[PDB]
Amino acid sequence: MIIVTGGAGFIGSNIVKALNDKGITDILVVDNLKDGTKFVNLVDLNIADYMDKEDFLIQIMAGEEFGDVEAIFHEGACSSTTEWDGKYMMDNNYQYSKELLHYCLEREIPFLYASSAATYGGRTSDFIESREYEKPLNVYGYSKFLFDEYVRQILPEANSQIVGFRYFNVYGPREGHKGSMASVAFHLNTQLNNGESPKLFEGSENFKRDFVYVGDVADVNLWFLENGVSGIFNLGTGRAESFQAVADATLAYHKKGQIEYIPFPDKLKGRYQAFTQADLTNLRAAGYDKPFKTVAEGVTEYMAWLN
Amino acid sequence: MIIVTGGAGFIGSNIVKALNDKGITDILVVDNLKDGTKFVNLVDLNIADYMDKEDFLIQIMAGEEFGDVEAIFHEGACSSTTEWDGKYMMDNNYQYSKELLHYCLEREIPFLYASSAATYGGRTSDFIESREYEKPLNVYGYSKFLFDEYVRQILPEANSQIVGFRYFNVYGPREGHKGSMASVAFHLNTQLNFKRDFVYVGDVADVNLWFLENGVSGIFNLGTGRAESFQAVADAYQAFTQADLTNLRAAGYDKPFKTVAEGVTEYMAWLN
Amino acid sequence: MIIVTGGAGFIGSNIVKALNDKGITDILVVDNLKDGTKFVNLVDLNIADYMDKEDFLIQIMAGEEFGDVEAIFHEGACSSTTEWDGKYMMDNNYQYSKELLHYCLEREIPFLYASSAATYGGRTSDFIESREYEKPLNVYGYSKFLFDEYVRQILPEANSQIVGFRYFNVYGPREGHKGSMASVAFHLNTQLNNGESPKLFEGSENFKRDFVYVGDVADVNLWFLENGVSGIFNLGTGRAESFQAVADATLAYHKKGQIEYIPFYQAFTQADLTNLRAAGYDKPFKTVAEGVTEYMAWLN
Amino acid sequence: MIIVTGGAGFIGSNIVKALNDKGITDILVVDNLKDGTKFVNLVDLNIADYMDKEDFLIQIMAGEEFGDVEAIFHEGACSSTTEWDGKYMMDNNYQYSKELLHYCLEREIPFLYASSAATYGGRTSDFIESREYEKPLNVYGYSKFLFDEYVRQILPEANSQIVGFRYFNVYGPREGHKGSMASVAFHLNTQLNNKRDFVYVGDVADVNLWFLENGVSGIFNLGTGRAESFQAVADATYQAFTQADLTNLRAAGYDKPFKTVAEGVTEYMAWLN
Amino acid sequence: MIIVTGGAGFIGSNIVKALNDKGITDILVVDNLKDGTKFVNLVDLNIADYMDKEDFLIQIMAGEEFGDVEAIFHEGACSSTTEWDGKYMMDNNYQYSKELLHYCLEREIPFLYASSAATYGGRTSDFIESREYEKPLNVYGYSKFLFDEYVRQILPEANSQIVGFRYFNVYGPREGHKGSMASVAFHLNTQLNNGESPKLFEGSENFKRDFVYVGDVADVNLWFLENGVSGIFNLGTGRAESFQAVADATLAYHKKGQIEYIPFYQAFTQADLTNLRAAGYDKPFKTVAEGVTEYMAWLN
Ligand SMILES: NC(=O)c1ccc[n+]([C@@H]2O[C@H](COP(=O)([O-])OP(=O)(O)OC[C@H]3O[C@@H](n4cnc5c(N)ncnc54)[C@H](OP(=O)(O)O)[C@@H]3O)[C@@H](O)[C@H]2O)c1
Ligand SMILES: NC(=O)c1ccc[n+]([C@@H]2O[C@H](COP(=O)([O-])OP(=O)(O)OC[C@H]3O[C@@H](n4cnc5c(N)ncnc54)[C@H](OP(=O)(O)O)[C@@H]3O)[C@@H](O)[C@H]2O)c1
Ligand SMILES: NC(=O)c1ccc[n+]([C@@H]2O[C@H](COP(=O)([O-])OP(=O)(O)OC[C@H]3O[C@@H](n4cnc5c(N)ncnc54)[C@H](OP(=O)(O)O)[C@@H]3O)[C@@H](O)[C@H]2O)c1
Ligand SMILES: NC(=O)c1ccc[n+]([C@@H]2O[C@H](COP(=O)([O-])OP(=O)(O)OC[C@H]3O[C@@H](n4cnc5c(N)ncnc54)[C@H](OP(=O)(O)O)[C@@H]3O)[C@@H](O)[C@H]2O)c1
Ligand SMILES: NC(=O)c1ccc[n+]([C@@H]2O[C@H](COP(=O)([O-])OP(=O)(O)OC[C@H]3O[C@@H](n4cnc5c(N)ncnc54)[C@H](OP(=O)(O)O)[C@@H]3O)[C@@H](O)[C@H]2O)c1
Ligand SMILES: Nc1ncnc2c1ncn2[C@@H]1O[C@H](COP(=O)(O)OP(=O)(O)O[C@H]2O[C@H](CO)[C@@H](O)[C@H](O)[C@H]2O)[C@@H](O)[C@H]1O
Ligand SMILES: Nc1ncnc2c1ncn2[C@@H]1O[C@H](COP(=O)(O)OP(=O)(O)O[C@H]2O[C@H](CO)[C@@H](O)[C@H](O)[C@H]2O)[C@@H](O)[C@H]1O
Repeated sequence: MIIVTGGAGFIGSNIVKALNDKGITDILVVDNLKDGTKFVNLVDLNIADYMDKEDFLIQIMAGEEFGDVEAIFHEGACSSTTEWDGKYMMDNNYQYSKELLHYCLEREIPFLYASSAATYGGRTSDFIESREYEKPLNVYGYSKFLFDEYVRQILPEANSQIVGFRYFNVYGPREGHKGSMASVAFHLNTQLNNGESPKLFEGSENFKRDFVYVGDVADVNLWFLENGVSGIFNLGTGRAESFQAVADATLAYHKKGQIEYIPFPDKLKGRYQAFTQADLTNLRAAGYDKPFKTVAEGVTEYMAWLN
Repeated sequence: MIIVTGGAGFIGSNIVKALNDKGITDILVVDNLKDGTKFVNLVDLNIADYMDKEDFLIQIMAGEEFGDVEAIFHEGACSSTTEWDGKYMMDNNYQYSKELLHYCLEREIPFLYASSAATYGGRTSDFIESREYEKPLNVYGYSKFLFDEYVRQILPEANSQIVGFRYFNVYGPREGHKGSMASVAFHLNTQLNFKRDFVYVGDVADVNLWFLENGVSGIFNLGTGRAESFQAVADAYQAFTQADLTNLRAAGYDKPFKTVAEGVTEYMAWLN
Repeated sequence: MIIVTGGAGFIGSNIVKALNDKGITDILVVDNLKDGTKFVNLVDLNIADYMDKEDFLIQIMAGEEFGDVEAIFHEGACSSTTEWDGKYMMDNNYQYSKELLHYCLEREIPFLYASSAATYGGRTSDFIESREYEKPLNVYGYSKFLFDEYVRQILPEANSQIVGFRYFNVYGPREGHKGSMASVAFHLNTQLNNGESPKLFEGSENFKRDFVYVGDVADVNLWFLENGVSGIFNLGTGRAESFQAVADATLAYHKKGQIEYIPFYQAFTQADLTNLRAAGYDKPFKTVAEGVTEYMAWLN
Repeated sequence: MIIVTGGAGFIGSNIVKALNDKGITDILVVDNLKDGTKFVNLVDLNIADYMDKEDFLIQIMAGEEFGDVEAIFHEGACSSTTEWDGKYMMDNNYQYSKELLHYCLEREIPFLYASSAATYGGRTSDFIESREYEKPLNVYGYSKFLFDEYVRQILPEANSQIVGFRYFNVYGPREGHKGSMASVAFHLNTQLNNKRDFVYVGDVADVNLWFLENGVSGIFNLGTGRAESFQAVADATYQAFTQADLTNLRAAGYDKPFKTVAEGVTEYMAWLN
Repeated sequence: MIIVTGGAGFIGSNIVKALNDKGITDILVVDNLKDGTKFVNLVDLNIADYMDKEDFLIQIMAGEEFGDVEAIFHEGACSSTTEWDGKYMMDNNYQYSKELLHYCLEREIPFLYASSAATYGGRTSDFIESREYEKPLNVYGYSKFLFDEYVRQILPEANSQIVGFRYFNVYGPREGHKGSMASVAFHLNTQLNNGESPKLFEGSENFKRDFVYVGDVADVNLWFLENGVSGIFNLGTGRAESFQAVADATLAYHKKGQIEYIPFYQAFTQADLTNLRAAGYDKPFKTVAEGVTEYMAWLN
């Protein structure tokens, strides 16, 4: 079987779907279903079992076996860039990850986890997977940063696969539960569908990010499992587009819409990345030979799905 | 002895009553009496013992023996479609049932549990017990659906009886504690004081004991096979439901089900 | 040593008093003193030790020994007919009693507990100790009923004493902490002393109950311990008297007052003592007039 | 070392001070410092260590050793007469004390604890250390009473010292943290700055050390033996009437005199400045 | 491996930085990150691992091994002078410290901890490291004082290094999380940057403290680790400067600003460095002018 933590979440459920598409249905999903609405991410999919993240951690630490485990896609984490409880952050993200990494290392089970482009911090170019280029602006980013550092210590003598993917701005199907953390594209679609005005922060024409479609994120994940390469790789399209571009593509699909500019949130001031662009040199060097959908291509496919 | 989980609840207490009618009183009721008003479902009945759902799970997991257990009717669950705490939902419903299932499998104790027509979701026809017809609209429905999928993985090599009943719109005596989740017929009665497959609890209890006596395994729809309107109930989200009884009849259960008109008048003649 | 659970409570402290009255002082009282005012039921008494109901259960369940235990009078329970948390009710009353029962059975220690006439629910007549006559109206009544059914299954092969007493409307010393649940005699006394009108519900004549004096309740308990008989027995006088008769006896001692009848339920209870007498207990029971005058003397 | 429970409190800190005055500083103070202001009662004193009352009980019950313990002055307790949670009261006072008593009995460590005149309830005369004179008016008094009864059962066959002191109305230094529960003399002093048996703490501390040095066991009233009015306390700056009967105290051998209200209060007013 | 408790805090993160500057990156930081904004004190540094203070205590007390531990810099504590829950203070500060001291003593791991000048209380002169000079004014000062007294009992027969540093008025990079508890220099800088007025208490011209730069605090810490000397030492510059001088240096840097003396302890502090120099620590300490200007260049 394959274990997908964060399996009821955005990226996790898309990995489960990609596995289903490849004829794999022996899957254990580990998540936190407190917010029961997340179940829709799993309804049309096929899995073998479900376990809560707290029970799973207890069993992992107790050395329990879950069967013939072929890989663990660790997507589970608190992903809110605006969550400031650092005790919880380091516990749920950092410590939880180390616990799983060791469990897999002992049993030589491939470990593929989720890192974040938030690790780069206030950068304007050179988004390269190296400590000198890393300086997070929030605890969330720090929890991700510190685990990558921990993995870099472990890599030299690991006897099984360990891969971390620094996702950039992921968007696409199955993120409806994310609320305020859902992608801007999702937000714009609900605003337009509720008759409200589509909104963007003041400064969005100069605010650029590397938006990647989830479908591509799932594909990179499965490719790495099939190919066994280890390391920490940036996962983005390699091209930064403005938030305005995301809006343009979405408002084109809707045939209506006039963007309203909202004042920049105070809680984000000093904690925000105004520009991100993945450097795919290492990803390509690892052998990943597939293309990435553009914002225009990915956003129109997503909007068709949302409606 | 026979263990009935959810025994102080609607369907469970009706199963205890049906057992009492067949001269069986050596029954262990497992439930959650936080809402003490449910004790009335049990007052006029005869059971051997009562245990809280949390204590029972601790003992089940500890591998404790409860005596000469002849069967477990697992009716206990959070049956609210409006309950959105999925952590609790998956634990109380899904995980709890797996724990019980394994306990019974190891000891070859017949396991008869409660599924739900909510597994079908927004469906308009073809309510057949197969994964392609299932797509719940809420976590409650999901916890039920996922356990059915788990049982389907277990069925091929099980050495003892496993039966799940997909109840449709059950109504009848002993549901007063359900509040907003009580049947529309109950609501109308207390108020005065879309088509669904409405089934009388009496028939539900009968199907349960019939399967225990016949030992057949599987997942079966439990409804009348006839969809009637809420208006019909009054005269006496899934928008339309109607059980496909092909598998139930094929298992050998050929007995008829009371209509809304027959069941609702017998029910009012009880509530009053 | 004798263990009295509910010992800081109404009936339990009266059992401690009765034991003291014969010179017995080696007593372990188990209760819940969260409501500290209950300490008065114990100040004038003589006991060996005190333990909270939670710690006691933990020790019982762990199989600890408490010394030379000659009996356990289990009076401890939640007695509120208005308490609807059935999870607590079934745990504190039903489950706790089973735990104690088993502990005593394993060690052959006499077990005398408290049942309740609430098991009869809305019964009007024929208050006999048999399942056909039982149908409680609330969870409290149900927790008591079910434990009696459990004891009935255990009785046939028990090797030591098991006795349950279905108390009716008990009244007498040490029920002051019960508030609105205290006896009408207690309420009337408070009123007369506060200078208010002794109050009775409209048409209180014709409203009858089997009012029993706690002193007689305590005596039945000690008699059964001394005689070793097992079973479930009604504990009442066998005579139903009206609330009016209780008021009459109250003013007859107080030498004052004029009853005021307030506005607006069992209109009748009377214990059938056939089984109690058949078990061997034959002492008389104080009448309302006798018991109430004695009670008032203590209250004042 | 000497263990003083209630050591950051009124009477306890005074016992620590008395020990300091005799060259003893190897002291373990056990208290509850939730009210951090109680630290002042110990700033100017010399102790060896501090431990929270909860941790101490856990170690006592686990049978841990604390070093070479020569005595335990158990002053720690909830002393609020207006505190009605009897579950807490019986646990914190009654049960806690039994736990300590047994620990000391098994190791033959002298056990000197605090009782209370509240055990006499609303009494008017004959304050004598015997059960017939005791009838507390609140759970506080009851938790104290019942532990004295427990000690009386234990006394006949104890192989080490057990002493309980029935303190009457104590007043003096280190009670500032007590708030409304502080002595009337303390209250009057605060205000100006903006019949019962009153005993000075200094005397209370002295009696405590005397018994440890002399090893006598028993339960003894600790008061001056004379009842003075609150008016008297005022001039110098529910139990109605209290007056300790010192027959048993003198009989045990403690002959020393007690400061009167006028003497004790003027000395106290002096320290409070 | 070196363990730095309080590592995400002010002094602790500066010690981690000083370790990094000397090539040491194998560091375990133990802290409480509930206030997640403290992460910034660590983003630019290099450590080996992070652990919460509660989990660390459980492991310490369980006797767990953390690897090859060559020293523990115990800077973690509740540093609020206005915190009055003494149960917590004594637990988190005093007890937690004893727990760590014993763990280190058993394994002979050098233990360097943080004391406080608050142990002197309201003292005006003679800030010497001896009991006669100590008399704290709050529980925080008392928890620090009592641990120093405990260490003094332990010192005579210790077989490994134990050093405590009584820090005076520390100021410098990485204290932004402290809020109201941060240094006046920090405060003045945030105000000059909020376009508004720098506030100083009226009479600041005569409010003097031994202000010490964190950089020098970290240097003392590493020097003692390198030299293995034990004891309790004052950590200040030995010179008392006014709050006005602090302000002068700030405004000199900002090339602007006008001081508004707002309405409104320890009006004088000055470390006696006799024992510090006698231990062998001979380096000079930055003055307020030197330290404050360097601090401004960093804050901007
Ligand atoms: N644009 C993006 O989505 C993006 C960009 C960069 C990095 N990432 C990383 O990608 C991963 C998945 O992100 P997502 O967008 O798919 O998030 P998501 O929708 O929030 O899914 C993560 C799921 O995991 C649960 N969870 C939290 N901690 C867990 C744990 N320790 N073990 C198992 N489940 C846990 C969460 O529930 P609770 O949180 O309620 O417990 C949530 O349902 C995370 O590690 C995130 O940091 C995402
Ligand atoms: N129309 C219907 O009644 C209908 C339709 C479809 C499916 N079903 C299924 O039929 C079964 C019985 O339904 P019902 O209408 O009779 O409901 P019900 O009256 O609510 O009875 C279920 C009882 O079990 C308790 N319980 C909950 N979780 C339990 C557990 N894990 N173990 C033991 N007891 C537990 C409940 O208390 P708490 O929930 O308060 O803990 C409640 O008293 C359920 O499994 C339900 O999902 C019913
Ligand atoms: N007329 C009557 O008095 C009457 C009539 C019928 C039946 N009974 C039965 O007679 C018994 C005594 O009644 P009462 O009037 O004397 O009541 P009571 O005044 O309420 O005394 C019972 C005492 O026991 C405590 N307690 C509760 N659960 C306990 C447990 N599991 N173990 C030990 N102590 C426990 C109660 O405290 P908390 O409840 O605060 O925990 C209370 O202080 C009860 O079992 C009652 O059901 C009495
Ligand atoms: N006039 C009098 O002062 C008087 C008269 C009669 C009897 N007594 C008795 O004399 C003793 C000391 O009285 P006091 O006036 O000096 O009181 P106090 O100022 O309140 O000192 C007692 C201290 O002990 C603490 N404590 C409570 N339970 C404890 C336990 N189980 N172990 C250790 N410490 C505990 C208290 O904290 P918390 O209470 O906040 O937990 C408090 O700081 C008490 O036993 C009291 O009942 C005093
Ligand atoms: N001016 C000064 O800086 C000064 C003057 C005199 C003495 N000191 C002492 O210097 C040391 C460092 O002070 P600081 O100014 O750098 O303070 P700080 O920034 O508050 O750093 C202390 C850090 O440790 C945490 N912590 C608290 N208790 C802990 C424990 N038991 N184990 C691990 N971490 C713990 C605190 O979090 P929580 O408290 O939120 O849990 C905080 O993040 C402290 O011991 C302080 O008492 C400092
Ligand atoms: N220019 C703009 N105009 C309008 N709205 C804007 C905006 N920029 C941001 N927002 C909105 O406000 C939130 C603030 O997001 P952040 O910039 O802090 O993080 P990020 O966009 O990298 O989020 C992402 O990264 C984290 C993990 O790295 C995921 O958890 C999250 O779902 C993902 O969108 C966003 O989730 C978005 O919904
Ligand atoms: N005539 C009157 N005049 C003035 N005040 C009155 C009154 N009758 C009752 N009250 C007061 O108001 C309340 C009415 O309650 P119930 O009579 O139903 O309770 P009770 O405890 O007497 O009997 C319960 O307990 C006994 C024995 O356990 C059962 O026999 C019985 O059916 C059950 O209701 C009582 O608490 C009482 O103090």
